[PDB]
Amino acid sequence: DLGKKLLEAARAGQDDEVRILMANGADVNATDASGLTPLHLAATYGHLEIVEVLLKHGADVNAIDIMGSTPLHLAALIGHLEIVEVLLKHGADVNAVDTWGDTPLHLAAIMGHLEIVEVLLKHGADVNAQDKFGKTAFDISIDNGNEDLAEILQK
Amino acid sequence: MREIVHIQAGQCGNQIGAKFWEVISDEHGIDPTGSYHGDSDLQLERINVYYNVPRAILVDLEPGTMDSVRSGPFGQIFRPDNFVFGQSGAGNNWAKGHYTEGAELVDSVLDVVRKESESCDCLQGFQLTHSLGGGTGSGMGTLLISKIREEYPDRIMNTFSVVPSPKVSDTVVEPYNATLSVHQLVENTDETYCIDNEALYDICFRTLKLTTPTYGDLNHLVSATMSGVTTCLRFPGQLNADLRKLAVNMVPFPRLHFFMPGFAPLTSRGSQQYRALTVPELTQQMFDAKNMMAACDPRHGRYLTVAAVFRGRMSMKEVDEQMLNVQNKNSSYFVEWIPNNVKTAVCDIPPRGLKMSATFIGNSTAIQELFKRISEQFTAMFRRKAFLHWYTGEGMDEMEFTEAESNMNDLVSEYQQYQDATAD
Amino acid sequence: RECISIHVGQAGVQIGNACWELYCLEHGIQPDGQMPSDSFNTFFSETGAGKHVPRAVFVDLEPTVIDEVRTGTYRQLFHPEQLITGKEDAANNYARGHYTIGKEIIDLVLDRIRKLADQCTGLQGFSVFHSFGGGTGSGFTSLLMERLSVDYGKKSKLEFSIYPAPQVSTAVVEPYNSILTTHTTLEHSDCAFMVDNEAIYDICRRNLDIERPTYTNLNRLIGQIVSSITASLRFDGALNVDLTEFQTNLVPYPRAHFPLATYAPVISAEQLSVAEITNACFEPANQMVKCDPRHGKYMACCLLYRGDVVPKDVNAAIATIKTKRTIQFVDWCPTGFKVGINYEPPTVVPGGDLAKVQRAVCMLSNTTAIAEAWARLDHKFDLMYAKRAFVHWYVGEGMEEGEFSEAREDMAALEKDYEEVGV
Ligand SMILES: Nc1nc2c(ncn2[C@@H]2O[C@H](COP(=O)(O)OP(=O)(O)OP(=O)(O)O)[C@@H](O)[C@H]2O)c(=O)[nH]1
Ligand SMILES: Nc1nc2c(ncn2[C@@H]2O[C@H](COP(=O)(O)OP(=O)(O)O)[C@@H](O)[C@H]2O)c(=O)[nH]1
Ligand SMILES: [Mg+2]
Ligand SMILES: [Mg+2]
Repeated sequence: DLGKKLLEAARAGQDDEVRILMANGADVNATDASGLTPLHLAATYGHLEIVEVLLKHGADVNAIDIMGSTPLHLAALIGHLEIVEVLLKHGADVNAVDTWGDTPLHLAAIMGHLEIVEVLLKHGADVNAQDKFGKTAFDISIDNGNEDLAEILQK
Repeated sequence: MREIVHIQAGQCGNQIGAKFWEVISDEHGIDPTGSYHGDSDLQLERINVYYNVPRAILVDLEPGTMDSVRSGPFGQIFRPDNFVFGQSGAGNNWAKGHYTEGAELVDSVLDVVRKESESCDCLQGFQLTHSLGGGTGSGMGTLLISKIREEYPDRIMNTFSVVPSPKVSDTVVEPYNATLSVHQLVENTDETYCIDNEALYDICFRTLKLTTPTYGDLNHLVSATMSGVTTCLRFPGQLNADLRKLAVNMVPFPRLHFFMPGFAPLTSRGSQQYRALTVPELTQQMFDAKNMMAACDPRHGRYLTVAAVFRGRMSMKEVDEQMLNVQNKNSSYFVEWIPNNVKTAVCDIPPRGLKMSATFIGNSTAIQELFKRISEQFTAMFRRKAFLHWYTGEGMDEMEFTEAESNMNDLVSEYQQYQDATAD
Repeated sequence: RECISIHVGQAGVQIGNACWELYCLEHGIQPDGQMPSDSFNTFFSETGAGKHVPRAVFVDLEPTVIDEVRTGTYRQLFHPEQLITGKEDAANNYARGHYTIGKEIIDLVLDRIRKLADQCTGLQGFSVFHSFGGGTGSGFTSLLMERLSVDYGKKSKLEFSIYPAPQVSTAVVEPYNSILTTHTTLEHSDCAFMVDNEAIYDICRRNLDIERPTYTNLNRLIGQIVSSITASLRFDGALNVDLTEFQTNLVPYPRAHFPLATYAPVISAEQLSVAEITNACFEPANQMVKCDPRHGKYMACCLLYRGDVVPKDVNAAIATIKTKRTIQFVDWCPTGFKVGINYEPPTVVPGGDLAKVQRAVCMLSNTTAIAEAWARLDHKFDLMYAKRAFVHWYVGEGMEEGEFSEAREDMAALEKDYEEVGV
């Protein structure tokens, strides 16, 4: 399966061998087992050139997986500021929700990616968005002792 | 699936048997010395089926038959070892052929059968010619069949059995012998061509206008039918190629494997056929009950399966049209619950004498008429218990007759059941 | 890269000859194996002496057909260990092909496949050629497919089945054999292209202008359409470049994996436009399986053009048919027509009744109307099994009678599976 080799590459980060596999017509939106496209995997492990290659060949920027995770979720979780702005520029879902009720703003706030938090907010993030337990991004800064984040959330 | 071993047993067995070898030796271009003087490759393409010299074994308790064969035209070609003959005759006693005298010799026969099969690349099966009203052809033949069936159970058993009729011999024990023999064939053979002397006489008498038919006259009709039905086996061809494939497409129920053969056109002994028939004419010799080698009316029953063999140069397009025609224009006579049950095949080499010919092998439920005749004659004889001391003296039990009587009647009922069956 | 072809029964073997004859002309390979001239080595291997050998196995339970291969025009092309023959055939009996006779040679056959797979580095899967009504074609194939799903389970397997037709039918029991193999080979096949011998007969009588076609006539026509499907694998095209892509594009349901193939143009040897040939792909007369797609819903649709084709002409002909005909799709489909092109011209055989055409197209479409073909087999099957006709032959060769019913239920369930998708 050529859609499975393109996931192997986009994950481990062999920039050159993506172009090889894609020139062989590999499925840009090929799902693995839990529904993760190559754009998901590259946006998780920080391979910026592989993200922009897949997006311009037609990668579902707002593709979800078995747990409702968009690539912007995973980029905002791990903290890849370079990739976050690339996805948003390609029409990413700034207020996407996943199976646990989190938005990308929730994940960037939990992991302390203050520089990414400000990017999401300026792209119209839902500051008052709630999760399953009922907590906003502002509640996380209150609960987690981060006053640098509380100030960045009320800006 | 290549070689076929042939056997002939009893007087009739060796008569129509030798006649068969005369016919197909010519058709394949073999002389009585055993040398090829033909002029075509389609002839030696599948000569390995019946020849090596014929792969033929000659059997009879009557030792005289030995010379009646060797003093015949192609009598020189048969292997001397393959002659296996007894001292005395059976004298129309099925028990003598099946239990006493025929049993003592049957071992010697199996020894030669083994020898011929031993040197076969890939055996297909066996082929027996014999009469059913006799003592040797019926009693020892059916005993030979069972003895081979158990020594060669992975092979086909194909018999050319001729039915007795009062019109050819006034011996009244023939209903006994034939009934006992039918009780064997329904259990022991994969396919059996039913040659009815009743029908051979009625054809030589009424259609060929011969006031007194001889054996030779009836034997001419037989040998010509045999080469016709064995045309597929002896020449290259797609359909019904080997013995097993034939039986697979002809016999839907194991006990109902008694074919009603018939072929066209009906010629006399060495007469001249002025105008070669047309394809629609040949085709209209199927339902024509005056062409059936068994004395049965296809109109009175239904066809389960049909195999047609057209020999000669003719239009494959026209044959297909005429066969597809005659099927649906008589759609009530072919069973509906077996789709595409009629199968046609063509062979470019015609039979010698005729420009075109057509043989019509059919599993018709009308064949129950034939078994009715034998059973009524058997029962009339058996209810008065005539000539039973012959058979019982040779070790047979009176019960056997009742079982064969009942077993043949069950065979008749089965044919009647599928005749009245419906697809709905 | 590589792909192994297997040919079972006279149908498989004799269609194989027609295809490898046509493959060697398309690749300029000589009958002796040489080449005065990669993408094509998906199908062929190479000797140290510059000789190109097919990656193929031929199987028949009886010599005659394969004997003509090793004494024919292409006797030097195959290694003698690739051509395998038994002695006793299956006699139009699935049981003998599968149980009695097939078990005597299955191990030798699987062993000779390993020798070709050991020569290969990144083996893709298997192409399988066989009849339906044949005893060998039905029984032995279904057995071999079971064992290949073990010894090579993690790879693809594609079928090329010969759907039976009374006009060339050799057996009464061909409905039985078809149902029986389709039951046991359903789980083990990823995709399967049916070929109705009636359509190939109809086509040869109308467009090739032949009164009574022979097997060579039908096989040559078949080999052309098979070549059109495998062209993407042999020349490195854009569409369907490997065996997985066939399932991706054409199979949105593991069970319903039976595409309808339509091929145009079929020109007698005694030029058309891109638009004209694409309209003929939606004409039932040029289908390989006799049915009416207008009575069914499309699950997918690919177009494989080859020859003098301008990519813009294709898009016009697509828009024409997408606007001027009403091709109904299912709602859960991309409903967009996939396309691929290979600029090499369709090769014909020197002497063939088929003429060299400038361009050609082969439309592969998984329509639900192909269920009509299954309905015709099931009906014939039902009539004979209602009286248990011919069943004793099968039961007497190692087969349980229940297997008949278990197969029929799997065919009835498949007819419901086609219905529910198209409503
Ligand atoms: N299109 C096409 N069909 C064929 C060809 N050969 C046989 N068939 C069809 O296949 C069906 C079964 O015949 P075979 O394939 O020869 O049977 P087999 O596979 O050799 O099996 P056995 O002979 O019983 O051992 C028949 O209905 C034929 O119409 C062929 O060369 N081309
Ligand atoms: N068609 C035909 N039937 C025969 C011939 N000879 C005998 N019969 C029939 O066979 C029966 C007699 O059996 P027969 O073969 O002579 O006895 P056997 O020598 O013990 O086998 C009678 O019904 C005869 O009509 C023959 O040459 N041709
Ligand atoms: Mg005698
Ligand atoms: Mg065969």
